[PDB]
Amino acid sequence: MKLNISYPVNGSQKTFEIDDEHRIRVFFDKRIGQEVDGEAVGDEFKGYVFKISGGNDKQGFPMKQGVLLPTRIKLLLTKNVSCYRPRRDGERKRKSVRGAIVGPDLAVLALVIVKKGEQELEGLTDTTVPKRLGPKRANNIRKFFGLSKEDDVRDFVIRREVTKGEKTYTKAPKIQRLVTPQRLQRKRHQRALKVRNAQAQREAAAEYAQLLAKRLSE
Amino acid sequence: ARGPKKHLKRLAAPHHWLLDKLSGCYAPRPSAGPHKLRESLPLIVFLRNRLKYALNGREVKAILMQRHVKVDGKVRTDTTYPAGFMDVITLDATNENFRLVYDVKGRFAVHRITDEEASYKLGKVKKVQLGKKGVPYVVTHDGRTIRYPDPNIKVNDTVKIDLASGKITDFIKFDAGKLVYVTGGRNLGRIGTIVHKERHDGGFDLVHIKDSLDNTFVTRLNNVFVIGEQGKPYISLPKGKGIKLSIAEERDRRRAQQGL
Amino acid sequence: SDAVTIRTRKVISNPLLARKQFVVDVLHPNRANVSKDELREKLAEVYKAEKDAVSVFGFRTQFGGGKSVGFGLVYNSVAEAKKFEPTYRLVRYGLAEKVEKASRQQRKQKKNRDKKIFGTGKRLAKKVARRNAD
RNA sequence: AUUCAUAAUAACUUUUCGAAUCGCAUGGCCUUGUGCUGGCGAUGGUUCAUUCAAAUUUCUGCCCUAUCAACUUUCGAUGGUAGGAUAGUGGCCUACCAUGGUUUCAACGGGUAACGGGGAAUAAGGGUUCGAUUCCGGAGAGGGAGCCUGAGAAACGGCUACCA
RNA sequence: GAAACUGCGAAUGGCUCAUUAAAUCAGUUAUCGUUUAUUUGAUAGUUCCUUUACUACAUGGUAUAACUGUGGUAAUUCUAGA
Repeated sequence: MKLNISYPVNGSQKTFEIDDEHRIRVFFDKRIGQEVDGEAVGDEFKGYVFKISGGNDKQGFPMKQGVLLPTRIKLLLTKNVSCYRPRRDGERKRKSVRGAIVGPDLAVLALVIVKKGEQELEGLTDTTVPKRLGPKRANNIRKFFGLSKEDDVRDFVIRREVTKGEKTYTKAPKIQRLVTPQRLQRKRHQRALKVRNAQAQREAAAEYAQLLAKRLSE
Repeated sequence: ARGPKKHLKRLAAPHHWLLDKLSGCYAPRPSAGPHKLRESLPLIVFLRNRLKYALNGREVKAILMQRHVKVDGKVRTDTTYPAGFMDVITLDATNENFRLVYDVKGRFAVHRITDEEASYKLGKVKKVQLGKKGVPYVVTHDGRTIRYPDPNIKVNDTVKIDLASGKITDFIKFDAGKLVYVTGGRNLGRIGTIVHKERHDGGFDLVHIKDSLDNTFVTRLNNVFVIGEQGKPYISLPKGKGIKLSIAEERDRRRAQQGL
Repeated sequence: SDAVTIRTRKVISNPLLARKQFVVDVLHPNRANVSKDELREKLAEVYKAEKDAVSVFGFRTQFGGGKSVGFGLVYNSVAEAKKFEPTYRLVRYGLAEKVEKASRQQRKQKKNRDKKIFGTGKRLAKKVARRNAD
C-alpha cells in the first residue's frame, strides 16, 4: 500500500510504495501502539524499527488505538479526539472509523521510525528539516538557550531575517511575561488600592461609630 | 423562548418616546444598564426624538464616540443606555444642562437646569438596609446603593445625593407637608402634597396629593415622589408644573398665546 | 431664471455635530429645476461653505410648481465633513471615488465558497493540487 | 408579616479565588540602583442589585356535545413523613403510612376543517356574527425518542437511533 | 495582514395554529420558593509557614493548533502520519 514513514530526528516524512505480498504480510496480526522491525520487509529496512502510528482505510476511514475487531465500526467521538473534527461548542458526533488491527483495507498507513538499521533511506533519513521558528516567551527562550534567571534574553533571539526583494530587515516574537516596570506599577497600584480602600472604609466606620455614640448620648 | 426578544417592534415601542407608525422597522433594544427602559429615557431619544440634534444612528454614534455628554457624572457609549427620572443630562460642546422629569402629559419635559444644580439629584430610597460587613447601604430610584447614610433615612422618603461618588446629603421625609411630584400612571407628572397617606400595607400604599390649585387626587405610594417642602422645591420646576391642564385650558392657552 | 430665493428656516448651530443646520426653501420660481450644486455655491456664499462640506439632498418639488423644499447643513472642517458624512452622498457630490465591487449575491456566493475551508487555506490548496496532479 | 436581612462563633473541605492578562507611555527624587515610585484605558474578578433574561401561582375567564353521568387510583390517583431530586414549590421521583378529588355550578370522555385578544361590519341603539396571517403573547421545526456550551439550548441551516 | 486558538456567538428572526375544552393565552397580580452570560451603582492589607538558616515572585512550566513537509479513497465543511 502507501506507507508514510516519519523520522523525527529530522522531522522528515516520506511516501513509499509497498508492492510485495509476503512482506506486506508480516505486518498482519498487529495493533496500534505496536512496534516491529521492518526487517524481512527490506534489507534496506533491516534493523529499522517502527511503532505503528495510524492509517486511513481503503475508503479513507482511519484506524485508532483500541479499535480492534479488524473491520469498520461507527463510534461517537468528541473534542480532544482523533479523526473527528468538532465544529461548535459541546459538539459530540457519531462517525465511522476502521479497526485498530492490520489488514489490506487501507490505501495508506503511516509509521513513525523508532530505531535505525544498517542502510539509509535516500529521501527520508538523509535530510535535516527544521522547526521553522523558535519560541517566544521569556522562559521558553531562557530554557531554549540555557540561561540564568536574570540573563536578559532580549538579544539571544534568533530573529527571522527577510529580504523584501533586496531590502533586508529583522523581526521576532513578542516576549510575553517578560518583567517590566509597567507590571511593577500595576501590581503596586493593586496593593495601594487594597490598603487605601481598607482605610477609607475604616474611617467611614469610625465616623458611623462616632455618630452612634452621639445618638447614645442623646 | 430560549432567549431575549433581542429587538423591539414598532407599534411595540414606547408611545412616550414620541415616535411614528412610519419610519422603518424597529426600536433600539436598550441593552444593559440601570433604569428600566419603560421608565428609562435613552440618549438617541433625547437627541433625536425629544431635543433633535442629529439624523442617522451613524450621526449619534460618532457623536457619542467623541462623547459630547455627561449625565450625573459619567458619559455612556450605549446609544440607548437606560437613563431616567431626576437624571441630570449635560451636553458640553453646546453647554446645555437639562433635568429629567415627566410632563403634565407624562412626557419627560425639556426642563433646563444650571451647571450649578448639575451636581445634585433626588434619590427616592427603596430600602435603607443592613448590608454585609456591617455596611449599612440604601438603594434608590435610579439604580443604586450607597453606604453610611444619614441613618435616620428610611423607606419611601427622598434624599439629595450629589453625582458621582454620591455621599448622601440632606433629605426630605414623607409626612403631611412634603412638596410632591408624582411619577406614574394618570396622576403621573402631577405636583401636590401629602395631606394624608393611607398606608395600605402588603405593598402599594396610597397618598392624597393636592395640587397648588386645591384639586386633590389619590396616587400610588410609589407613584409619590416628594421633592421638598411646600414652597421649597429643592430643584427647578417645568413648564406646565404638572398642574394638570385640561384640554379645555390647553385650547384656551392656544387661542390666547397665538397672537401678539 | 428670474431669481433664486434660498431661505433658512430653523438656523441651529451644533458644536457637537459641528455645523449650522436649517431647512432650505428654494424658490426657483420658473427656472427649470433645483440644481443642487449651484445651490451648494449659493449657501456657501451666504453663510460660508467653500461648497464641499455643505449637505443638501432633499429639494422635493411642490405642486403648482416653482418651489422646492428640503434640509441644509453647513459643516466646518472639510475633513470633519468627510469623516461624518457618507461615501454615497460624498461621491454624489463627486469629491470621492465610489468603488467597484461584485453583487451581494456574488459576495455571499464567495462566503459559501469559503465555508468549506478551515485553516490558512494554502495548506488545503497545495495538497489538493498535488492530489489532482496524481 | 421570616428562624429575613445580618454576620461571627468552633470545626470540615479531592479546596474556589485572591488576576503569573494588555496598550500609550513616561513623571519624580537621590542613598545613582536601573532604585522604588507613577497616570490614562484594554480584559478578567465575587456578591448583591439593577438592566437583559427566568417559574409558577393566588385569582379569574373559551363552542358544542349528555346519542359522554358518572369521572379519578393497574404502574401516583389525593396527601404525610423521610429520602432522593430542581434555579427552587411539589409524587418531580423513591420507600413507608392513610383513602383520596369534583361535580346536575356539567366533572371525565369526544369533536373542534378550536390561538385567542386588540380588530371586520353592521350600524339609533339593543345587540349579534368571522378573526391562520404585520400589534400582546405564545407551541412549533415530518413523528417520536434520546443528546453538549452557555445564564438561559432536548436547539436542529447543533447532535445519537429508529420509523417512512 | 492570509489564517488559527480562543472570547463570544449561531438560543436570531420568519411562517404556521398539528395538539388542544383551563392546556397555550390575557391580565390584575404577587414570590419571605428561585437560576441569572451580559452591564455596571457600589465591590477585595490576611495568600505560603510549629514563626532563624524556606518557595521562581525580575513573574516560575510544557502542549500543541493554524503553520511546514508525508496521506488516502469511485466519492465529502471526511481524515492518517513527523
